[PDB]
Amino acid sequence: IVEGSDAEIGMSPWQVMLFRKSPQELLCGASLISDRWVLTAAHCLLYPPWDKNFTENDLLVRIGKHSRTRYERNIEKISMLEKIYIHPRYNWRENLDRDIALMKLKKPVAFSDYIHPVCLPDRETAASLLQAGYKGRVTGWGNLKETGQPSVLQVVNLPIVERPVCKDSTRIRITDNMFCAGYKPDEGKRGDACEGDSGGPFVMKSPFNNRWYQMGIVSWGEGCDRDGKYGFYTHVFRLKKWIQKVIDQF
Amino acid sequence: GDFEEIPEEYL
Amino acid sequence: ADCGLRPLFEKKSLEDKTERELLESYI
Ligand SMILES: COc1cc(C(=O)N2C[C@H](C)OC[C@@H]2CCO)cc2nc(N[C@H](CF)c3cccc(Cl)c3)oc12
Ligand SMILES: *[C@@H]1O[C@H](CO)[C@@H](O)[C@H](O)[C@H]1NC(C)=O
Repeated sequence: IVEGSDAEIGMSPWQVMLFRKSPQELLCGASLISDRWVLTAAHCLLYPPWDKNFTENDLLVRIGKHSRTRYERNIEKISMLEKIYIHPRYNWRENLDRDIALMKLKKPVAFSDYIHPVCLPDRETAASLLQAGYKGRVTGWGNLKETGQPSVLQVVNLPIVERPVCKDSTRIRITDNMFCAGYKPDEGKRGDACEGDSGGPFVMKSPFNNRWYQMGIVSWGEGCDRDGKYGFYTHVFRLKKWIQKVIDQF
Repeated sequence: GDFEEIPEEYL
Repeated sequence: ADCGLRPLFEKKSLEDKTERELLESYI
């Protein structure tokens, strides 16, 4: 996260770290959506341009974290993956459309002060909150600038951007399964996700029921925190039928 | 060398 | 049922340092 701040303790108890076993590195962010399901970006797991095609055994889920590198004994919980499910129509070739995956954990994770799921939006949530100017929150242990890594979880609040602005910022074809967020150059504030924040959550606090909803998944950006560029997020609500399908079947 | 070793049971 | 309510925040009626920024943006 560029131009964010250190998370408060327990601020994002749905934050998950995808941790590569060998080498030991941060693979991506993710989110906890129940006691056995973790949501992330497909491209965290499968991105043949960059000979990424992790399997379940390659990664751990680390939940309850704050420190990036430290083993937070009695706080984090480390979970093994039972199975990864990548959206079958994930478009890694063109534009990361449907950049979403689910991971089932071998065992349910115990909730604690530090570990707790985020909600997924329903249509009404989406339709209320996913409005240009409405800010969400992105969190991650990714780089602090494009070109360095944080001691702890970083947080940044970023406004959703009007779709034509998103589209005009890039040559890539933006789909209805994406939205973008970030400040405009005129806007003076900054912030973005950056390498290793992929797969983590863009969340919004519903003013109707005071719950956090994960509205987006950190997907991609052209660099980090560049003027006139925006972060692109998977539209969770648009893909929730697939989510529900997977969770319902498996 | 960045990350503190995980308890061996998780690997 | 309990999703999206944080033990150290919503569950205790404590706000974090910037969530007001979000609420203020839900104009
Ligand atoms: C394969 O995953 C990616 C790809 C790219 C890329 O360069 N792309 C993807 C594009 C479709 O098409 C353009 C180009 C194609 C390169 O293979 C950029 C990426 N940025 C990230 N994540 C970083 C955080 F870790 C990020 C940075 C700022 C904002 C956000 Cl929301 C996220 O993942 C990226
Ligand atoms: C990813 O790995 C699985 C098993 O390793 C394989 O069946 C699949 O074809 C692979 N996909 C790639 C390299 O794109």
